[PDB]
Amino acid sequence: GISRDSRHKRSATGAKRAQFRKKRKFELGRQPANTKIGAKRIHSVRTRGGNKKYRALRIETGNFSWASEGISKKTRIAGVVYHPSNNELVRTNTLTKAAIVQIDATPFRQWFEAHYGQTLGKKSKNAERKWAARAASAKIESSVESQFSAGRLYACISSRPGQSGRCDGYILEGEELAFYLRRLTAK
Amino acid sequence: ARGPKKHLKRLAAPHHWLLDKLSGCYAPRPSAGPHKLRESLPLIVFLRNRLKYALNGREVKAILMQRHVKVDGKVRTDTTYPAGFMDVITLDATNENFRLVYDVKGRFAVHRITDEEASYKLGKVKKVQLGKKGVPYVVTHDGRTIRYPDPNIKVNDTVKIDLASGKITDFIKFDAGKLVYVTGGRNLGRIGTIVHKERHDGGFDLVHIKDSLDNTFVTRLNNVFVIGEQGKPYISLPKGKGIKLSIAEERDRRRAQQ
Amino acid sequence: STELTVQSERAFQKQPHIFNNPKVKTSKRTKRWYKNAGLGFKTPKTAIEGSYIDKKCPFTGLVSIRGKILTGTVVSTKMHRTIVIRRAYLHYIPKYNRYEKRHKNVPVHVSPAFRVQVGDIVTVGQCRPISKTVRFNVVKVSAA
Amino acid sequence: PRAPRTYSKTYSTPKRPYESSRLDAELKLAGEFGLKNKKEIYRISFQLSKIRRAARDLLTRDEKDPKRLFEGNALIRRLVRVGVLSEDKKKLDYVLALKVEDFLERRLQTQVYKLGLAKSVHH
RNA sequence: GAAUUUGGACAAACUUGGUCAUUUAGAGGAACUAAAAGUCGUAACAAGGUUUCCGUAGGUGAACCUGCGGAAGGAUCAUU
RNA sequence: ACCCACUCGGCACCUUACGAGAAAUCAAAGUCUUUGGGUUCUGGGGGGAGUAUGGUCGCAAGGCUGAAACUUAAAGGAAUUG
RNA sequence: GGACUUUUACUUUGAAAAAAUUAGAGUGUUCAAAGCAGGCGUAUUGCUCGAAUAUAUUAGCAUGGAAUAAUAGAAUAGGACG
RNA sequence: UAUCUGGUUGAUCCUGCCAGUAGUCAUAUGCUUGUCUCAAAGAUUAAGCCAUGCAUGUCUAAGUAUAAGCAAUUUAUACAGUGAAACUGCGAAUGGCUCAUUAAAUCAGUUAUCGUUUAUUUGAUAGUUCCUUUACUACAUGGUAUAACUGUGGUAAUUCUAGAGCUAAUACAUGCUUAAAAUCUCGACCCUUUGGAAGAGAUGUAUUUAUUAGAUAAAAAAUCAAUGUCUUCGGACUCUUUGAUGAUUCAUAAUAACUUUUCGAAUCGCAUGGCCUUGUGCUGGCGAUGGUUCAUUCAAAUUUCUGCCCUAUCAACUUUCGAUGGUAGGAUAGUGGCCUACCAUGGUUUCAACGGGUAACGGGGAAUAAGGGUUCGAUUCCGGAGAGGGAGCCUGAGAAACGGCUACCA
Ligand SMILES: [Mg+2]
Ligand SMILES: [Mg+2]
Ligand SMILES: [Mg+2]
Ligand SMILES: [Mg+2]
Ligand SMILES: [Mg+2]
Ligand SMILES: [Mg+2]
Ligand SMILES: [Mg+2]
Ligand SMILES: [Mg+2]
Ligand SMILES: [Mg+2]
Ligand SMILES: [Mg+2]
Ligand SMILES: [Mg+2]
Ligand SMILES: [Mg+2]
Ligand SMILES: [Mg+2]
Ligand SMILES: [Mg+2]
Ligand SMILES: [Mg+2]
Ligand SMILES: [Mg+2]
Ligand SMILES: [Mg+2]
Ligand SMILES: [Mg+2]
Ligand SMILES: [Mg+2]
Ligand SMILES: [Mg+2]
Ligand SMILES: [Mg+2]
Ligand SMILES: [Mg+2]
Ligand SMILES: [Mg+2]
Ligand SMILES: [Mg+2]
Ligand SMILES: [Mg+2]
Ligand SMILES: [Mg+2]
Repeated sequence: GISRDSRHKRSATGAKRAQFRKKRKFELGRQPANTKIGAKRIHSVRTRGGNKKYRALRIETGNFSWASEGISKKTRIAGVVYHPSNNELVRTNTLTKAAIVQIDATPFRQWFEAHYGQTLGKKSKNAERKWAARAASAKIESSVESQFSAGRLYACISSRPGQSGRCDGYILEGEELAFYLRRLTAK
Repeated sequence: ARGPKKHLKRLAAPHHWLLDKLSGCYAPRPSAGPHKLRESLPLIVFLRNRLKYALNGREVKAILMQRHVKVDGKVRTDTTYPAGFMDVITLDATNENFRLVYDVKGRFAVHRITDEEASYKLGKVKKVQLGKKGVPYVVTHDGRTIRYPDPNIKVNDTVKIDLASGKITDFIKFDAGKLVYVTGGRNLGRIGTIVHKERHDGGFDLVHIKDSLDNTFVTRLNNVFVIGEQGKPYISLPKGKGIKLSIAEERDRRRAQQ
Repeated sequence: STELTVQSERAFQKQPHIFNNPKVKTSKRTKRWYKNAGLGFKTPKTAIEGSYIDKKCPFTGLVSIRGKILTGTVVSTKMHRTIVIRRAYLHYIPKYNRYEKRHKNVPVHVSPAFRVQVGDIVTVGQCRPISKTVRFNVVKVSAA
Repeated sequence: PRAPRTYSKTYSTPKRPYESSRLDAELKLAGEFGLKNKKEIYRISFQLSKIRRAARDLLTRDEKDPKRLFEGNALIRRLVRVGVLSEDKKKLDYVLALKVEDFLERRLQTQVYKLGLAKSVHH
């Protein structure tokens, strides 16, 4: 099948090699997952020395992490909006590592209300003292704040769906978000 | 290729087993164990050729299945079980205990030891790391893992092993002046009173080694086994005491007694 | 040199697992990670205060220097972050009791922490396979 | 399979087959010492060459060289034990030119004739 | 959960053209060979009876012949 | 412009061999079994044969490059006596 | 641990260059090719020496020398000590 | 063991070459042949094709036996003696054979994995899991099928199998039971403002993601932000805690989560002992097998530097569609143009690229050698490749396996 050897294509001098040591198993390869959205269907694939791998297809949700507050939530994945490797991945909504995606962002909104409770966009005594102690944290960043009102946050898939079977990422923030924003608006 | 090999041809075994090149196509392949393949006694060689207790390979097998031979306090009833440097080969019957020590020529010699001190072994620590749940441990030259060691124990040291429990009784730091043993290299089988070592950052730390007769020589760090302080050792040295007596005076010495 | 307009790639370039928290504010707005390669090799000040990424940099990257150390003469700077050095040597032919001039070209990765031009003498350090043909990384420049 | 069995040749024929100065000398050695072939003389001269080769390689080395003395003593003793070399000539310089029939006369062929009880080498 | 089936990668095998070594063809054409006695002349070896030879060109049954330029391996180390 | 002595460079000649060579001869063809100053090119029995073949240059004549199969103890460099 | 560090070729010494094979130490195959055995006692209980050593170009590593042969620096001084 | 001799002439000074001479783990052949030891042997041409018969199976005290098998019971009315068959577990990836392919390829010496997998050995190493976890519950141990077997058949034929009926597991598939202590979260309420609470949940390991610690060449002061364990709230201020490498984002630990959810023993043989509130009550040894992770060992994969025969009647090659590098991603057990998208135009070469030939597997080595060398190495050891030619793949730790399977070609 697919091989990862180098006995094929030419050496640095440009010389064509002879066919020696026909394909061995330890140097095989497999097809991509090409993971789509919705109707979770994950197949397990056996690998060298056992240690079977997860080949995710059609994944529904994923564990997304907010680095600023150090929290992670399992949220629905909306779609793919930008991909450095290939634009066709975006049109087919295929999820790979380092893919810019949109998430529903609902669990963060409830968490933010449950943790600071000030507002997004725009009772007991235990409640305010925790919120009062957790002060100077409701002014995180303007651009990400406007995304919550839309109900669609921005994230980057930091996991490998074809390898581990999980689609996990983090919410874009800081100045890397601005880099992705300008490319999206460049149309 | 295509998988691990399960045979060891003759003329391919380590030369220190002293197996005759004729009389058989194959030599005993050591099993996987606490020691490497080339640095291995294995018992069928030791119980048949060294001690002459057994003549054939079948009656080598019979001895072990009666649970007579035990290695390091464990029976280890394996025909080709790998025995390595200073593994206490003890026999409950015949009330004899053997320790594996290199002779002057680098071969394994029979070293009968008293029962009182045949209940421990020295181990050269290879690596010191942290286990799971933050539990430090050390690995000796025979693969043993000992948890919660002394913090001052570092790499290249030698540790005495209780040989009844996994805990340690004593250790020796790897410093200049300590009594050392040559395990491997060209000078294999010598005791050499370490003097100085050269750092050689990047690889292959070296060390200078001086014999009791002031005969100095150099060997890699991987081949030196510290076995105590200068003078009194922690183990009973075999005959010869690791002097590398020259061939010219070897005939003179053997001519004295004839 | 010229900092090569670091953010002209189609993807965002950053040192992995190096977080610059927007919540707090301090000097050196972007945190930079660097390491000393060892073997008596000093990390140039260009890497400490630079803005490049160079995943394969020996000072600010995920590669490590280990193995053979070689010295060579630069003959090519045309590629991007890759140079070719020339390693001249004499091969002995015992029959004629005398020698033979020979050379070997070595493709080697070069970090933006070094500015190399053709004719320089640089020493290189072995690393894991970087490309189809590159297995070395420039660690010191000893010419001009 | 098993290790090969080591075997070696123990004689060498002369380069010139028909030379009268050597042809009659060969019949001389085989004459009064009862030998059935020239290979007996050919055999003896083979390690006679080997002995000289070892001795020549020893004299090239420097004096007091441990290798010169060690195999020098072994070679000088081993021929003295056989008796082809007299005790007086123990200098490693008289072994080079010992003789061609010195080895041959030490054979059991001659000893039975030397020490009576045979009254002829052919008997 | 079998048959069956969509798309894909690996890709045997086959057809069509380009490029890589050994064998048919002698109906043929023009070189060496081997040679106890062939034929025609007599080209070279002596000033070989026109010195020889080289290059180039032309001619001729065959060696060869001629022009031009060159050489001495010539038959001249030499005409104050 | 001649004469004498000397000198630097050059075309040559005369004598001799301590030297070389296979001799003929050679102040270079010497300083080479006492075998090494630097460097370029060419040769490996005589023929087949500067032929065959493939390139390449030329308008052409041909030049440059350049084998094999096969054949076989048989012409001189040099001197000597007739 | 600290900042500097002119780079080479060359040569000494040391570690590594599997076993068998090569040279070679000792030794009963009756000699020898071989083989690594064996030898020694009151032979009733048993004791013990061996199964060496050398060679192994080139490349890599460590190390001393620094003659020989290269290499770089201070010349419209942006040179050194400070 | 640094040696030569014959052959051009009437006679000669002389690399010629021819011939002679010696050796060959260099073959073949001819003639001849008494003994002892030792021993290569369908390599060369055809990695051409093969009848036939063999060359991989395997069990203990310790996985499963109602043989409608064999003997004796009297230790047993459930079983435990032997044991065909079959299920299960390992093995069959070793060995052995050959040298076709292969010319920076293999291979040799020498490096790295801080760039990976590793069945088997060996040492360590799971108190945490009844899930709305106060009746959901068997935890003195729970569910199903099925082989072997009985019976009914199909064909000329295969180590072909169908239908009907049982029965087991270390088969398959579920599944709980063992202390605490401590820390975090939420949080009733008194209500203080200096603030404390009842109560609930989580905190093993395995996967994935994000963040944090993993420091350390020297010594003293200024106050601002609030005191910060204890206060004479003046502030004494220390104890605070950190391993390894030449080098790390290393080991390890901490937080938030995630997982279609891994492991955390429903297994087997022998001995049967102590304690009482004498109940088939509670404790209790020697083992075997299995199991997550770590280390070890047997390995594997990739990889550093240098080194290979002959040819220019091969001088330029590579990049159409990968050729060289960058970024990102997929894939792999992993690095890597290994593959994909985009980008740049690179990379090798008279120090002989690229191409072509090899009656080329490479080495350890063999023959002959004064010294330098020449020729050979299919072949007893090491590494590589192959099972008629290619390709593809299941199982398994390990095969692109061929005495394993599928397809095409012959
Ligand atoms: Mg074995
Ligand atoms: Mg005529
Ligand atoms: Mg006539
Ligand atoms: Mg004439
Ligand atoms: Mg003139
Ligand atoms: Mg010739
Ligand atoms: Mg010729
Ligand atoms: Mg003749
Ligand atoms: Mg003449
Ligand atoms: Mg050097
Ligand atoms: Mg000669
Ligand atoms: Mg003549
Ligand atoms: Mg004649
Ligand atoms: Mg000649
Ligand atoms: Mg001849
Ligand atoms: Mg095999
Ligand atoms: Mg062949
Ligand atoms: Mg274990
Ligand atoms: Mg990549
Ligand atoms: Mg790339
Ligand atoms: Mg071949
Ligand atoms: Mg082999
Ligand atoms: Mg194969
Ligand atoms: Mg066949
Ligand atoms: Mg196959
Ligand atoms: Mg077969």
